[PDB]
Amino acid sequence: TKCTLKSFTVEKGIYQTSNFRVQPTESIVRFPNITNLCPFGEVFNATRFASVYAWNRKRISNCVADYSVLYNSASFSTFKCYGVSPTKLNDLCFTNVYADSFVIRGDEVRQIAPGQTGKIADYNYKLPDDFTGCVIAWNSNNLDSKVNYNYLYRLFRKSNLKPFERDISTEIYQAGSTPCNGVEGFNCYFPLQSYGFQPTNGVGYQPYRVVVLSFELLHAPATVCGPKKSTNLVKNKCVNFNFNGLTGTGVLTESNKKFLPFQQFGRDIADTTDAVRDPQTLEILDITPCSFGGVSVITPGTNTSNQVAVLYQDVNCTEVSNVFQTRAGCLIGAEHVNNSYECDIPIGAGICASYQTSQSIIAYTMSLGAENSVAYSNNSIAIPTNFTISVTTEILPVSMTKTSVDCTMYICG
Amino acid sequence: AYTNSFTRGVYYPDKVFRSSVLHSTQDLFLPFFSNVTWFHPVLPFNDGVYFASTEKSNIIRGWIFGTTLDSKTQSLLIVNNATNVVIKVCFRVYSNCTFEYVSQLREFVFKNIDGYFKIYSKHTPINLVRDLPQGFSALEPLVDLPIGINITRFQTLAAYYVGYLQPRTFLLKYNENGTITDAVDCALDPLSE
Amino acid sequence: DSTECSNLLLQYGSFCTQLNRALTGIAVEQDKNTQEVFAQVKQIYKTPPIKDFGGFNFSQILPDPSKPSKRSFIEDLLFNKVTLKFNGLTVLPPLLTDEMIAQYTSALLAGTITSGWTFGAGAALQIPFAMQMAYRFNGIGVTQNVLYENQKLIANQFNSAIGKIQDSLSSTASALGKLQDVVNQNAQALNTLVKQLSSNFGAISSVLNDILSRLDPPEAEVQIDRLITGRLQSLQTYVTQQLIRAAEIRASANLAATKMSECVLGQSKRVDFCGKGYHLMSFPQSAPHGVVFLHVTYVPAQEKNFTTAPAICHDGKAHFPREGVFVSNGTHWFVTQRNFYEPQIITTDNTFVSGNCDVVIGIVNNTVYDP
Amino acid sequence: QIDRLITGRLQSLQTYVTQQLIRAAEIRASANLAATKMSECVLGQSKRVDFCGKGYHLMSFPQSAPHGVVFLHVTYVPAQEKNFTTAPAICHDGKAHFP
Amino acid sequence: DSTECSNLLLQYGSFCTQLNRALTGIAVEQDKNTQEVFAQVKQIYKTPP
Ligand SMILES: *[C@@]1(O)O[C@H](CO)[C@]2(O[C@@]3(O[C@H](CO)[C@@]4(O[C@]5(O[C@H](CO)[C@@H](O)[C@]6(O[C@@]7(O[C@H](CO)[C@@H](O)[C@H](O)[C@@H]7O)O6)[C@@H]5O)O4)[C@H](O)[C@H]3NC(C)=O)O2)[C@H](O)[C@H]1NC(C)=O
Ligand SMILES: *[C@@]1(O)O[C@H](CO)[C@]2(O[C@@]3(O[C@H](CO)[C@@]4(O[C@]5(O[C@H](CO)[C@@H](O)[C@]6(O[C@@]7(O[C@H](CO)[C@@H](O)[C@H](O)[C@@H]7O)O6)[C@@H]5O)O4)[C@H](O)[C@H]3NC(C)=O)O2)[C@H](O)[C@H]1NC(C)=O
Ligand SMILES: CC(=O)N[C@@H]1[C@@H](O)[C@H](O[C@]2(O)O[C@H](CO)[C@]3(O[C@@]4(O[C@H](CO)[C@@H](O)[C@H](O)[C@@H]4O)O3)[C@H](O)[C@H]2NC(C)=O)[C@@H](CO)O[C@H]1O
Ligand SMILES: CC(=O)N[C@H]1[C@H](O)O[C@H](CO)[C@]2(O[C@@]3(O[C@H](CO)[C@]4(O[C@@]5(O[C@H](CO)[C@@H](O)[C@H](O)[C@@H]5O)O4)[C@H](O)[C@H]3NC(C)=O)O2)[C@@H]1O
Ligand SMILES: *[C@@]1(O)O[C@H](CO)[C@]2(O[C@@]3(O[C@H](CO)[C@@H](O)[C@H](O)[C@H]3NC(C)=O)O2)[C@H](O)[C@H]1NC(C)=O
Ligand SMILES: CC(=O)N[C@H]1[C@H](O)O[C@H](CO)[C@]2(O[C@@]3(O[C@H](CO)[C@@H](O)[C@H](O)[C@H]3NC(C)=O)O2)[C@@H]1O
Ligand SMILES: CC(=O)N[C@H]1[C@H](O)O[C@H](CO)[C@]2(O[C@@]3(O[C@H](CO)[C@@H](O)[C@H](O)[C@H]3NC(C)=O)O2)[C@@H]1O
Ligand SMILES: CC(=O)N[C@H]1[C@H](O)O[C@H](CO)[C@]2(O[C@@]3(O[C@H](CO)[C@@H](O)[C@H](O)[C@H]3NC(C)=O)O2)[C@@H]1O
Ligand SMILES: CC(=O)N[C@H]1[C@H](O)O[C@H](CO)[C@]2(O[C@@]3(O[C@H](CO)[C@@H](O)[C@H](O)[C@H]3NC(C)=O)O2)[C@@H]1O
Ligand SMILES: CC(=O)N[C@H]1[C@H](O)O[C@H](CO)[C@]2(O[C@@]3(O[C@H](CO)[C@@H](O)[C@H](O)[C@H]3NC(C)=O)O2)[C@@H]1O
Ligand SMILES: CC(=O)N[C@H]1[C@H](O)O[C@H](CO)[C@]2(O[C@@]3(O[C@H](CO)[C@@H](O)[C@H](O)[C@H]3NC(C)=O)O2)[C@@H]1O
Ligand SMILES: *[C@@]1(O)O[C@H](CO)[C@@H](O)[C@H](O)[C@H]1NC(C)=O
Ligand SMILES: *[C@@]1(O)O[C@H](CO)[C@@H](O)[C@H](O)[C@H]1NC(C)=O
Ligand SMILES: CC(=O)N[C@@H]1[C@@H](O)[C@H](O)[C@@H](CO)O[C@H]1O
Ligand SMILES: CC(=O)N[C@@H]1[C@@H](O)[C@H](O)[C@@H](CO)O[C@H]1O
Repeated sequence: TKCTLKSFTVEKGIYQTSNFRVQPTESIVRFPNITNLCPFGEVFNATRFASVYAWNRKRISNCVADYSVLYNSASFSTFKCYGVSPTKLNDLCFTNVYADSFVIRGDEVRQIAPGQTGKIADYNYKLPDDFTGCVIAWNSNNLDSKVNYNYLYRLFRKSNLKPFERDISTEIYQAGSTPCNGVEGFNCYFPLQSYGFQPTNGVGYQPYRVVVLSFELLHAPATVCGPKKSTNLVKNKCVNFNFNGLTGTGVLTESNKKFLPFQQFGRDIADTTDAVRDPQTLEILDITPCSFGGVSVITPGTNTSNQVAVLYQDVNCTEVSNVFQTRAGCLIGAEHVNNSYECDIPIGAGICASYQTSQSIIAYTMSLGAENSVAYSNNSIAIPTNFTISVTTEILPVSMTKTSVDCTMYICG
Repeated sequence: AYTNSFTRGVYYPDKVFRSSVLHSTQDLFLPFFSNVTWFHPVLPFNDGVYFASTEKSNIIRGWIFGTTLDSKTQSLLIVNNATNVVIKVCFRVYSNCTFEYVSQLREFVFKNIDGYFKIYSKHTPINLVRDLPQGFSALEPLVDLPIGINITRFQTLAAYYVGYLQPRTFLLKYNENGTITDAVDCALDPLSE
Repeated sequence: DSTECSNLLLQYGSFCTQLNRALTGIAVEQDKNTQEVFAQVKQIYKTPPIKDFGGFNFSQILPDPSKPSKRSFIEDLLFNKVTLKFNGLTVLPPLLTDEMIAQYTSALLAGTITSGWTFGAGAALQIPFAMQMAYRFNGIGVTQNVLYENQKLIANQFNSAIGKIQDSLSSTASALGKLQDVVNQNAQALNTLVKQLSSNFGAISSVLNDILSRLDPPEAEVQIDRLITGRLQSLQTYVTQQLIRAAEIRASANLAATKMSECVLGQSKRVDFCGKGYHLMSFPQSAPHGVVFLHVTYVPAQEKNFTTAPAICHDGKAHFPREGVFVSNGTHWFVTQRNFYEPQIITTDNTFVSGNCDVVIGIVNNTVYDP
Repeated sequence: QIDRLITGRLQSLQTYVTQQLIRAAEIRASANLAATKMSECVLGQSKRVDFCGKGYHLMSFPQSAPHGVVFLHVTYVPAQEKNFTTAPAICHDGKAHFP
Repeated sequence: DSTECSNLLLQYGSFCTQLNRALTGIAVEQDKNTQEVFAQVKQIYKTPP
């Protein structure tokens, strides 16, 4: 109070020294059950894959994708992502998600990347230069090699494939001047070969299953978003909370108000969130702003003593010598008395505090005045037999200081 | 064969809940006392549309929404069926599938906002036939699909009223429960103004 | 509770200590208003156990112990007539509780009933209520015998007049217009102040966490600055509205204090200050945010035409009325008090003699009986 | 930069002059009350109760203060009351006598 | 009477409504002032001819 009054001596009175707000603890977040999940399982654990010339594309839509299952798995040889962070898209959404799966061999996995050339990159599967997505591959010798699957790849093509183009035509490739008649011959070759996936092949010659996730993020609606962590709730404790994207700080409590089956969160008046239903358990809670109020000291004046009695306004002080609850707040450091005296320092709610003897600050319900019942009767009169003349002082302000402010010299100078 | 749209034809604007308070909402609504075109075919979709139908034998089936409906561009094809209601972006009536959804007076409100299709429905114990009595009801049981096209056709496959929503503010009174007991139309009348 | 906004606000200056100082000033001014209006009684006066106030009936305006609030019937009616913690807004409770104000008014009412106006001057000196009403009739110009001869009728009129107030308050709606208007104005101000938060104020979004989240701090600073300046402007507007309205209510509270003093504590000769008609007495009742005065006034009725004369010319000298007015019913001349027709024989005792006949114009010959 | 400074200093000067106007209105109310007291309590004797001191007003004197005025109100306060039996009238010879 | 300005003004909030309400309050107060000062007589009185 000496600080906020800019003095080393403060007079007898009650001064609002500061404000006090209970700080929130253990913030909580909640989001509805993850009932619908994205079909990455039927893409990655598909019993049969597809030849690289006829690569399979799976469109991912209207689902929540938990990409952590992909990068937390320890059964991948390569997980190269371009222009996107797989560890950072579990709180991200995409306007479009594609999943391309096929089978190649070891030394050809390096071709599934932007700006590559070769049999696979030019005639089977081409990625764009500005590719945004991940290239995931793993050895599949235990599945695609026996001593009965038949995987194919394209040998020739009259022009290189555009990015994400797919050619499945089995027409005879014309390499020379003479035109083939849909039949193989001189300067005429069938465009597809089979892979020679033998279990005893070298590592670079064994089959590798490849999945290519590609993403798009335009200023357009999105339907593929990852999962959202959720935690348990609390009661009667000022907490920062996140309910279905709505952030707020308060004490959550049980509420008798019933929502309607469609209403999520409610506002009593003045566009202030007052109730909210949790998405998991489908239960309504009332939000109350956790206790806050001005803290004001009561001091009898410095020269009298240095004692003070703190008053935390409108705070039921179950929380931070003798702690006395009053209808104007909580009083810390002031003894409560039963008798009543004339009001000295106005606390509020019909309660005043004063410094009196040993030498303590006492709070009491102020006395309106002395009580007397003047003796009325239908035939009794009280006549004055004497008098006192009395001079009293009435003080009245009549004027102020005639201040004049030069606008320009004050503003600019 | 027009017929004035009465008070009926108002829906819950958003998900929020309001108890015993009056609110003002600014979005598409069906005007009070606006002569809807009772049909007894072909219907446009300039904007969101209030569709209200009465069938003793439930003859009417789902709505075939379409921007062009020439098989060139994707349709919406709401249909309904004893077991379930099926809606696909792609039976007897026909004309690159993007999305399919299957789930479970007769007020119906359909609108497309920023590519999101919204449906509002209500069931009423009608006692007078061939007139929709002025009364109040609304709900928001909906299915949202991000089409992003401007539908222009209905082709509903035994008479149905059809009215067109307009962007005019309303004042909705809210019950203690949170339901919309009543509403008034701001620009309808100077008294309502 | 946003730290970066806290810093950007800090750099503006001492605006908020100033706003807080203005608001706390009007806050303590309100307590001063209530205490000044009601705390004009030195010591609370208990009313006697048995009510025999000369036929007058004060049961309605006197406190009833049966009620838990311990306030009078009309005060509870007035309380029922009116119909009276979100983000940084707090409403401090008034220093004087409603029960304390009811006790103040009960003390004032018991004092004015039992002791008349003596208790305001000093020690409470008790007079029988009939004799005090006679004092007050002498105050308004009517002689005191008029009350005693008509005491039962006056008691019945006062009782029925108090009864009419109960009907007027209970049935007629919007009787407490001014007080309800005060409550509505304060609710309106707080409500619009809270509504201003949703306003965009020219930034990309109103909600501050969102504007913080999806922009870099250098760019977000500008949008946050727009939000801060708009919200600070709205809060400054609310504070200045409160200051002006508090000035107006202070004027009304000073008027209530003056009426409490000049009408409850004492009889006032200022015409139309307290009621319509010559003022007899007034009683205070505690409304929720104000005081309701019941003004007991004396209004004359059933007037009669008379022929009057300025002076009576008898035996060559002019007799003027001491306190009355000469009136003639057609053949005889009488002296009557102006406010109440009570004729008396013209005598030298009640008519003083000055001058002679010729000077004064309009005088009429008659005989002044000499006792 | 000067624009920001101008706006801030202008807002401060504006709120200062508004608070000065309100304080001046309060002081004008007080000065009108003081003029009424000086006219009704010094230039004469006032019957309106508790306007000038507690008790029946005899007279009053003004004294100059730095920014105001201090009235010394001389009032008559009855004291040493005595009980008596009382009656409104007196019956004598079949006539009522009132004081 | 420019829509582009009015749409920007909508963002500021209820300032115009507040100003209109304050001014209309002053307006009705002026009628109240004249009524309180001059309408002290119940019924119009005519001086005798
Ligand atoms: C009227 O109603 O009230 C006034 C009050 O001012 C009253 O006048 C007071 O009378 C007192 C009684 O005589 C007076 O007290 C004494 O004064 C003499 C001086 O004349 C003084 O020597 C006296 O003290 C001695 O006696 C007392 C008591 O025995 C004792 O305690 C002392 O130690 C000392 O031995 O002292 C008294 O003080 O008292 C007051 O001076 C006097 N006041 C004034 C201002 O003159 O006046 C009226 O008598 C009274 N009238 C009626 C009809 O009741
Ligand atoms: C009031 O109640 O009493 C007085 C007192 O008597 C009354 O005054 C009287 O007024 C008369 C009208 O002026 C007065 O009559 C004349 O006075 C003059 C003045 O001396 C006198 O010369 C006059 O007589 C002549 O004229 C009359 C006709 O007027 C004629 O018959 C005579 O024979 C003669 O030729 O005489 C009148 O006497 O009349 C009275 O003298 C005068 N009385 C006195 C004592 O001065 O004053 C008032 O008239 C009367 N007012 C009312 C309303 O009754
Ligand atoms: C207490 C008492 O008896 N006072 C009377 C007083 O009433 C009376 O003056 C009227 O009282 O004034 C009215 C004016 O409204 C007056 O009446 C007129 O009547 C004619 C037709 O008769 C109408 O055409 C006029 O428009 C007007 O209404 O009535 C007339 O002067 C009085 N009315 C009465 C007596 O009924 C005065 C008269 O001098 O006498 C007082 O003693
Ligand atoms: C949660 C809540 O209060 N919901 C309220 C809903 O929003 O509004 C309706 C209608 O205004 C409200 O319904 C009525 O509530 C009362 C009290 O809860 C209900 O009163 C009881 O009814 C039961 C049987 O239902 C009796 O056994 C009991 O004695 C009470 O009489 O009163 C009343 O029945 C409800 N009306 C119904 C169910 O139609 O509904 C509802 O509270
Ligand atoms: C205080 O002045 O008055 C209290 C009145 O309630 C007093 O509290 C009571 O004290 C008695 C005796 O100790 C107990 O039997 C009661 O249970 C108790 N009641 C309550 C509500 O606390 O309290 C209190 O003792 C008294 N204190 C003093 C110092 O006089
Ligand atoms: C909307 C929804 O599906 N909510 C369920 C959520 O997804 O999963 C929890 C987990 O079981 C679910 O909680 C169960 O709810 C039922 C409803 O009455 C209770 O009977 C169960 O006890 C409860 N079980 C648990 C573990 O919470 O919760 C939600 O219903
Ligand atoms: C002038 C007057 O009314 N005097 C009455 C006084 O005010 O009250 C007493 C009360 O005792 C009154 O005298 C009577 O007292 C008996 C006592 O039992 C009552 O029963 C009588 O009702 C009462 N008389 C009246 C008229 O009330 O004395 C005085 O009369
Ligand atoms: C009489 C009947 O049930 N008719 C069809 C009903 O209206 O809709 C469902 C759509 O789900 C229909 O069944 C589907 O038939 C196709 C074709 O064989 C199957 O691929 C779907 O799995 C199957 N769906 C369901 C839910 O059964 O059935 C009915 O034919
Ligand atoms: C002495 C006396 O009779 N005082 C009455 C007082 O002046 O008015 C109240 C209110 O009417 C009066 O109390 C009511 O009296 C009637 C009898 O006519 C009873 O029926 C009522 O119950 C009673 N109370 C109320 C609240 O009306 O009280 C006093 O009698
Ligand atoms: C026109 C008229 O009747 N005037 C009367 C006047 O207004 O009052 C007096 C005094 O009462 C009145 O005269 C008295 O009337 C009473 C009526 O009861 C008679 O008993 C008296 O005899 C009569 N005369 C007197 C008292 O001298 O006169 C007028 O009649
Ligand atoms: C000035 C004076 O002496 N007044 C008294 C008055 O004349 O009589 C009444 C009743 O006798 C009196 O009031 C009672 O006085 C005694 C003794 O002082 C007290 O004990 C009583 O409490 C008091 N009140 C009663 C009896 O109701 O009152 C006056 O003091
Ligand atoms: C003040 O409270 O204490 C001073 C000693 O520190 C003392 O000199 C001074 O008189 C005191 N003031 C009052 C008003 O008593
Ligand atoms: C207090 O605020 O909280 C206690 C536990 O939460 C409760 O028992 C007590 O009654 C409350 N008191 C008040 C005055 O609110
Ligand atoms: C091996 C198995 O049983 N299931 C796999 C799972 O391990 C893998 O995480 C998932 C990827 O979507 O693909 C499934 O087929
Ligand atoms: C020719 C044509 O429109 N092809 C579209 C393609 O553009 C779109 O990206 C894809 C989304 O599933 O659906 C195809 O039918």
